Amino acid sequence: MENFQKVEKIGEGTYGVVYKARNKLTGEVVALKKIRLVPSTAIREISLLKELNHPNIVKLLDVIHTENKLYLVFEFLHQDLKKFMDASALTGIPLPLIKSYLFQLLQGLAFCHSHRVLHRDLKPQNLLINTEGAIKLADFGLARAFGVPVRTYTHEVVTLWYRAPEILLGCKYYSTAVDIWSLGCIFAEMVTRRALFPGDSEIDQLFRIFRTLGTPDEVVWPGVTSMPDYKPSFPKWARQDFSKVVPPLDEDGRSLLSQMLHYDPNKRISAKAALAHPFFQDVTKPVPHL
Ligand SMILES: NS(=O)(=O)c1ccc(Nc2nc(OCC3CCCCC3)c3nc[nH]c3n2)cc1
Repeated sequence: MENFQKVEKIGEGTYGVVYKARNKLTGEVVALKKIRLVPSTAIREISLLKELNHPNIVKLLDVIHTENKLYLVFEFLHQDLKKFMDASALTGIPLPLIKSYLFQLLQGLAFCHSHRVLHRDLKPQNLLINTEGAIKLADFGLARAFGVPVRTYTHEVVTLWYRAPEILLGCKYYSTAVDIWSLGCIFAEMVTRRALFPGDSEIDQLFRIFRTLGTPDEVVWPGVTSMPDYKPSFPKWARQDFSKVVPPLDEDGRSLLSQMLHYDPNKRISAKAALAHPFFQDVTKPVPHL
């Protein structure tokens, strides 16, 4: 990484620092991830990402491995969904844009998911935007690759806000639907301008889900009561109408979000099926101002 000149700290990820950086030889502008430990499977895992190429997936440019330290070099985008959400909070993000972004992330998930790759940690901060109206997923596949801790190397708390219930209930094996749950929460959040489930511990996170969606049981979620962290003592909350959860959203939109938020990971709509949902009948791609 003597072939890069650091330009600035873009932020602390799970895995370490991400820098905006400039290739001193090639002139190219990049994001550089330092990864904190390296280990064999991780290198093989990274190296499959190199080939997982999609317009809605931030490109993995190169993997550099020297002096036992690890660096990931990605295409660079100029803004993330959060700063855009902040920027645009007085009036909210126009619904046509919300729809465009949802549709492109869905296209993204459909791609990775059909190759078996999960994100496992989607959030406004890894959703990245550009001036041409594109939105792209960042850090695909890095969770299986490295692991996830509680505190980042900088003991910033990793957020729970987008985590799927089956994860919090301790299922050791999850599928792609965990990303659908996350994207669902991010959708609601775009629509309303406030995180759907801002939990600040695992039980607070689980109990906020429960309060909005009803405490899961064997009727809505076969098999639920016998998952590791399920306690028959959970307070027994009633399910709220979605007209109340995401008010301004129209029917096709409340209908999609619903199926992305199904309790049973098995019944949860896949990316592929979401893409075909009536909500996208009128989908376009506007340019965000920026
Ligand atoms: N706050 S912000 O709007 O000022 C802004 C944000 C991100 C970027 N650019 C950018 N950022 C990344 O990681 C940001 C990421 C670090 C790890 C966890 C989530 C946050 C990238 N990873 C690949 N490519 C990347 N490109 C430009 C401006």
